[PDB]
Amino acid sequence: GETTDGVYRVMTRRLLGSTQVGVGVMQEGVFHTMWHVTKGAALRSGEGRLDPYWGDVKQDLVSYCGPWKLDAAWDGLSEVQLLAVPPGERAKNIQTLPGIFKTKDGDIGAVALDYPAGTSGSPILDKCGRVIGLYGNGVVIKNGSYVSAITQGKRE
Amino acid sequence: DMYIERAGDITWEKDAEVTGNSPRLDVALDESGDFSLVE
Ligand SMILES: O=C(Nc1ccc2c(c1)CNC2)c1cc(F)c2[nH]ccc2c1
Repeated sequence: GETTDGVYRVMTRRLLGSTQVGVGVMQEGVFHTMWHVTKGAALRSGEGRLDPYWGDVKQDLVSYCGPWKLDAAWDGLSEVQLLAVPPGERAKNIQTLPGIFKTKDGDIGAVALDYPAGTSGSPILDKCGRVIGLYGNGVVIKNGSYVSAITQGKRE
Repeated sequence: DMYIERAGDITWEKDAEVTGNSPRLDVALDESGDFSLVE
């Protein structure tokens, strides 16, 4: 079906009406999203079928039609934009300065913006428009609010 | 059966709404890909 580069909504008709379960990036013929959005299931793009190619539950990522193509990384200093695609609402850029998730295996960038869980898979951008990660996997703080990591895959 | 719909181009927008804080949090990542707060 449609394989043009850009941000896409991931929808389902299993629930009442049409429901948005997540978002994804189409780049170089490859659809990239978070594992918890699709659970590795096949996707439909009009009459076409998108079969999974690579996935990992721990990284919480999955690619369709080919290997992971997104390799840009947060520089640790600059502000970034979350191209949030919320359910029933238009795609909208939100600029923020990321925080840090400190782990036993190193530090990761983290964005602190409040969006429904259906916004998961929405890309995080650098000043050049390059996808430095996806939004949708993080932690719940004392405030009940959500802080998501800047999740990036590996390009081979 | 899940399906996809195009929602826009991937571009940085100058003068976008700037919001959100920059917290430094101690976290752990488990085998299920789930983050948790460490204190
Ligand atoms: O639950 C969320 N994300 C998730 C779900 C299931 C799994 C993982 C992450 C990784 N392992 C399996 C989520 C994502 C968001 F964007 C949110 N915004 C507010 C709340 C919230 C919650």
